[PDB]
Amino acid sequence: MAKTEEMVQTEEMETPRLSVIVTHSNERYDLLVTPQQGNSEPVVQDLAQLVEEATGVPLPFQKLIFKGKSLKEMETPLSALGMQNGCRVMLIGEKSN
Repeated sequence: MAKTEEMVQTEEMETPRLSVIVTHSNERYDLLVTPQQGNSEPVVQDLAQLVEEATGVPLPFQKLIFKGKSLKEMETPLSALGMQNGCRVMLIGEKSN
C-alpha cells in the first residue's frame, strides 16, 4: 500500500540507499537510515536520528513516533528500526530552527 519494497532512495557508505520520511505536522525532511548496522536494520540511534537530523534538532525537542518506535539514543530493537528504505519517522513537538 505504501513504502516497503524499496531500499534504494538515499545512499551512503553502509546504507543500502535508505531514505526515511521525517515529518512534523506535515513539515517533511528526507533523512537517511543510520549506517554501520547492517544497512537493512538501522541502529537504535536511527529512529531518533532521522527525526533529529531532519531539522538538526536535539532529541528532547522532538517526540519521534514512527515504526512503532520512539526516539531515544538506544530505544527499540534494530531489526525493527525501519528495515525498508529508511522507513518513516515523525516527530510531534518541535523541529526547532
